[PDB]
Amino acid sequence: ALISKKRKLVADGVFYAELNEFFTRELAEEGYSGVEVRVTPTKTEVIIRATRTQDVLGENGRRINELTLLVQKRFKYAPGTIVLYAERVQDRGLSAVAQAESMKFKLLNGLAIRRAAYGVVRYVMESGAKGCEVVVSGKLRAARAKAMKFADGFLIHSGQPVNDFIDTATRHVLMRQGVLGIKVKIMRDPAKSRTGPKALPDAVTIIEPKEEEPILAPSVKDY
Amino acid sequence: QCRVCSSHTGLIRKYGLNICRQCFREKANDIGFNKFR
Amino acid sequence: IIKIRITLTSTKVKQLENVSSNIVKNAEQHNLVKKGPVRLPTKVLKISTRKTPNGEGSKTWETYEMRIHKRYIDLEAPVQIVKRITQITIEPGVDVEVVVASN
Amino acid sequence: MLMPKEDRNKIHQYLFQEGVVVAKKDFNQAKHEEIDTKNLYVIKALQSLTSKGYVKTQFSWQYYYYTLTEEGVEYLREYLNLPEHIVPGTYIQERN
RNA sequence: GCUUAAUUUGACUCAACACGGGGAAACUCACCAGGUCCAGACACAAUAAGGAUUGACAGAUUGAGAGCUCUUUCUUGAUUUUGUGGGUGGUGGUGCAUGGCCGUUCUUAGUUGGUGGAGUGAUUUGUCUGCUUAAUUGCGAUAACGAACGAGACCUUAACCUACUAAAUAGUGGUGCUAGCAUUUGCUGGUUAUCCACUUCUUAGAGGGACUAUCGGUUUCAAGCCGAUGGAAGUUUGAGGCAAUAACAGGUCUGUGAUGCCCUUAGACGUUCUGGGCCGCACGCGCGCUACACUGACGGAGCCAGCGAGUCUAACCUUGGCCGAGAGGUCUUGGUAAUCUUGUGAAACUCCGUCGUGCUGGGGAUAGAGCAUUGUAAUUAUUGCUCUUCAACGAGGAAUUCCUAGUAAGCGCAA
Repeated sequence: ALISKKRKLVADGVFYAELNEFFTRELAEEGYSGVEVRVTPTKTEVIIRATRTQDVLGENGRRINELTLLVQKRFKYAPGTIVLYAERVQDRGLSAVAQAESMKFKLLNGLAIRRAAYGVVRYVMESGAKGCEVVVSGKLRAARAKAMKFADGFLIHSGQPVNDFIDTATRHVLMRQGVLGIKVKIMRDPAKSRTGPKALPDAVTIIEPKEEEPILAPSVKDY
Repeated sequence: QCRVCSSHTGLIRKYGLNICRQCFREKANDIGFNKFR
Repeated sequence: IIKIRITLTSTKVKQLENVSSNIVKNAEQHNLVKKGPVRLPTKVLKISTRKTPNGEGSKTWETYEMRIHKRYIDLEAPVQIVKRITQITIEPGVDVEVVVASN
Repeated sequence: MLMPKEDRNKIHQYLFQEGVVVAKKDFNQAKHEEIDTKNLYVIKALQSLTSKGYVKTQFSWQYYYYTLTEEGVEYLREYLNLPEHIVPGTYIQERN
């Protein structure tokens, strides 16, 4: 009560902007990149999405109601109604938001960076992408700030497609080599979209039309 | 408060969010602000 | 059996015309008295901030935006009709409220 | 940094069914529910306790986090000299 | 620059100098000559009761803020004060090693491949003489023919929808209760609920509409460019957002440098608890502010808007009735938001006057007397209303400009 109107639509975003940090800073394996808050009547159901729910379930509650005891106590939220419904997060290279987490960690445990680089590419550009984008600009064993680079594609951004192709995707390092704030942007192939547009706005396609009857001699018929 | 990125000044006191503006440009997406014009 | 009022103030305009349609759908399959979804003038938020972390460089700025849409419906029904249908029109990002103000 | 040891209930006790320490980077107000400091005590006392393990610290906009693990059975079960199946951390509650 | 008890510094051609969101006192704190107490993970150790300390003074002490002094009753209780050597300890006055994306710039007004030609070869044609375009935009020529990125396209806005469908949180149209009414038919009112009927104006969803259309010139008759009448609209229809080649070792948040000396552990990094940071005479390149006046001041009236904002664990907006010359003070409400402040009755301008060209009533720059508010505190005037004093200042030498047709300029006073 005594509730300010527009602030409740901006305070929850601040609440959105900080809950994601632990799914960065605590886990690495399962792929739980995209968080999703579903508020039903009197319950906040953020959907736990884990491919290997044994860190969370384990011995019937390893971290089901263990992670909640921080965050529900952090926001002075009531216990019990902090429902964290378990699910499986989506595929590794074969998703959209996971392409952050796909390459958040895939620089090596200690060999040459080119053989790190040329691995990551051939998977999904054929199997579910025409645009993704990672970040690399670092040195090789000298006192130079050299900048060698790569990527895979041109993206899909044609206007308002900057603001639905950019998303909640900020994932850090689980690599032995290289640490700083690493960022990934993701703009997939349009041929399998199923939500909105399907082709780039320059594209045009005319249809074939079929071969013709020769001359159509009159032969009129009376039904 | 001084939040993070070498700032206790230029805070955004408006709309009750209280963020240092150096650390707003990288957080303005997931809040749900977007530029259009 | 009391005149009620529902409000919904969300920020995904595609996900507000599905909800406002199925509100007037199941009411009209039971054919209650109603008045149409009145759509209010939307609200925009903005903050100008210059575009550099340090201060050394040329000067023009940004401008960020956030759009809030809000519309509301008045209604009257027996309470058993409404107390079920307001619990099956949930969707994330969407807020629902019931007001039974009959002063 | 002194560790004043006047009250174990306000040092380490009722986290056996909590297992978590939420905190705050703070500075001098000396009153906090659900945890064992007033506002400074367990903060500088977990500094010793982290350095024997068993609590893991995130920062995450200046809210200190802590949680227990396997190397915690060696003090709580014996300083409060209680039997098993009532203390534990991996089974912190009726379900977790 | 000077000055200093220090005036904390970053940045000097466009691409430094109203900018680091640097509008102000103790928050900021990075600085100066006082004051502090906090320095311990483990592994070392000794006084560990016959004593460290926990004494915090325990108040007169104690000279100088509770104090660090004992004059003692101790919670005494080895926490830790300690004493070290590792390694701690850890964080803040700068960036640097296995990672940079955040900026500003030259402003991709241009870069690159597929099969073909030409060369032993590196390399080259395509990517051109010409005209055309805001544009390697396009026509044409042609050993080259198809094509991608960038530019077009898109995206958000501002303009047109008597065509929908749906309005006590918009509005008119009546029926009334109801007051004026010249009255006499009438023109202005009347408000919760007097009730009904409406969407044109209003707001927001769904669609539509412009393509340079149609005619006349002009040109290799080509790309196009000029007129014309129609049309809400014929300057990419008006304005923006978004688009990577490069030496500024300014990109640093619990960036870590994923540096080993910064004392980097009686810290010169904290706080509370202290006066002094941007704030000292005789010249500015500091981007217009108030001028230099009758197209003007002063005094009476007339009276018109747009996008934004807001109170619960709490003091935000503020209208009437209040006292007073303001400034304010007191009594109330209303407003979690098209409802309330708020029609935000803004200013220039607008009539009727007073004034009479003199540095006069133009112009108030330094000042002394006063009343108020805000906080722990305004002296070195933090701001605001009184009355006084009216001092440079008669259109500016040589020079040189953030701003494009509802544009340049005035005029605002919303966050």
